[PDB]
Amino acid sequence: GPPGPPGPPGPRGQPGVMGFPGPPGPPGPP
Amino acid sequence: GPPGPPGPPGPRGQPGVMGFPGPPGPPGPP
Amino acid sequence: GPPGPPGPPGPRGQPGVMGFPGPPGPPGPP
Repeated sequence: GPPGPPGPPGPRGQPGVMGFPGPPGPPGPP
Repeated sequence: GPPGPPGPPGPRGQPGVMGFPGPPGPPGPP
Repeated sequence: GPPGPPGPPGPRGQPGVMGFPGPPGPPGPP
C-alpha cells in the first residue's frame, strides 16, 4: 500500500550545560 | 490501497545554550 | 504500506542553568 504519514516533530533538545562561575566579589571594607 | 503505519518521531533537537555565567561572589573580608 | 517517514527535526533545548556565584572578593584595604 501507500506509505504511512510522517511521524511528529522530534523531541526538544536537551538543556544547555551549566554556566561558568561568576567573578570574585567586590573588595571588603578597610 | 492501505496506507502504512505512521512514521517515528523526528530527530532530537539541538542542545540549548550554555547557562549564563554566575553572579559576582560575596564581598571580601576586611 | 510501509511506515511513514520520520517526523521533522525537534526544536532547540532550553538554556542551561546559570553558573554558581563567584568566590568571596579580595581582602579590603588595611
